Amino acid sequence: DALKLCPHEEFLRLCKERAEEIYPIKERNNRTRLALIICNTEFDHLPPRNGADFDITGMKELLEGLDYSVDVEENLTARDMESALRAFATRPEHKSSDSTFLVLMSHGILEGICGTVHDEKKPDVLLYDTIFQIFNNRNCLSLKDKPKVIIVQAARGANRAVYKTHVEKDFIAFCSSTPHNVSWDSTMGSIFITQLITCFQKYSWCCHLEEVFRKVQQSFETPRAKAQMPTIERLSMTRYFYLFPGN
Amino acid sequence: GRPMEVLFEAKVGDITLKLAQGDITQYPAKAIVNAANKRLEHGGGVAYAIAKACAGDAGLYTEISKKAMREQFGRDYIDHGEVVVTPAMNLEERGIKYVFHTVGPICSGMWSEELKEKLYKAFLGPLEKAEEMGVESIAFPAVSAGIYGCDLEKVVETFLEAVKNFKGSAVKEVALVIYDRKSAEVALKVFERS
Ligand SMILES: N=C1O[C@@H]2[C@H](O)[C@@H](COP(=O)(O)OP(=O)(O)OC[C@H]3O[C@@H](n4cnc5c(N)ncnc54)[C@H](O)[C@@H]3O)O[C@@H]2N1CCC[C@@H](N)C=O
Repeated sequence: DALKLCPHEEFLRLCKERAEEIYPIKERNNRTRLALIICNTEFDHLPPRNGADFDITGMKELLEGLDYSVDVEENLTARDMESALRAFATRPEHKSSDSTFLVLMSHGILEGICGTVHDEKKPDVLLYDTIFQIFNNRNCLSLKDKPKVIIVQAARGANRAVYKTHVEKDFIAFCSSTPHNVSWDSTMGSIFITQLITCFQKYSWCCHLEEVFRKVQQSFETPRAKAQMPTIERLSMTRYFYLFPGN
Repeated sequence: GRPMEVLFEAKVGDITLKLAQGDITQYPAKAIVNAANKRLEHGGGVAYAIAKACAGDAGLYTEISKKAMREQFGRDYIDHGEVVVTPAMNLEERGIKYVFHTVGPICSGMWSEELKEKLYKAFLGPLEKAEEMGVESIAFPAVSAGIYGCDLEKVVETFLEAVKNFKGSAVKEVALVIYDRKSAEVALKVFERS
């Protein structure tokens, strides 16, 4: 089970015939794609997220297979999560990139994602609005007009003047809020990350990003799984994002 | 019920230590130990067997166990050495009053001094809990020797070390219960070396 690649002659064809409808791909020789994974597995005041180590490795190798250089940050407070995202936003390799992936995995509440020291009486929450503000068109010019994909696994149960339409552009968020119920089966981790990787491996060669996310959602379109249905949120993409694996 | 066969009996201090072959859900001890995970989610292994025998539905005993864990520790998870106590419910008819939930480490075929200390605390914890409550008899499964993949001989050796180092006057009987016959023969060899 590996990433299926798109032939190069189809990569040049789709980039030429549907140029106005797809995000442009930087030439591979001068392209330095960057991705970031922030994953909190152990918490001071919350249950551990077992299986997260398999989700980190799976997502890292998937993104590297899509020609992304992946920084991995683990077990960060909400303050340090924000600092890591701001630092990632200022990286110069983004100027030589066409896109970016952010993968955030932790416990969550409605308004944001939890840091390692979170507790309901002393919260440690990175607000979702802060994430999009850090990478918007005003604050991150190197990724302006470029697709910014935010994969969020924020397990619920941690707590017992529209300037946005103009600046927040080319985002898409794919979110799973399922309470952490990973089995204590070594061959896999969370079902959401497993299905996400499988659909990328099977469909990235022929489908754009939103179609890949719909394939993941389809795998949850069954009575036993529909309550855990991942959702597409804060969509602001102006074109289709074809990954063109291998190109 | 099914046959409970004592394969070894000896005195460690005033404590009578036994090795038995059979089903721990049928062993006549006031407390039986569950090889749980840190969340008390009894979804497989001896944990599922104990949970279904206690409540008829393993999912129900999981919720009962999670309520007890929060009451006794103020949080929804435990670490190696900590013990959550739950009523044995349907197992009372076999003389069992409590289930002591302990959590061993995940070796996955490896062995180290770090893994041994975690398993040692998971064996000593229930013994100290029994002493604290005045529970006179306690039975153990081979914690971590199944799904968590710790070597059975090292598990039994670590269990014996916890029993020998345990100091208590209330605990009079300790038992290790092995289900399958082949693993019980392996445990008996370890018992006789020590
Ligand atoms: N959700 C869960 O909660 C538990 C823990 O997470 C974990 C701990 O594993 P453990 O510490 O190695 O203990 P085990 O039960 O595996 O074995 C312990 C030993 O007792 C034996 N034995 C089994 N029956 C009986 C019985 N009636 N009487 C007496 N002896 C019995 C076994 O033969 C073995 O020798 O497993 C559980 N589990 C499933 C997760 C696996 C799944 N996700 C796929 O991977």
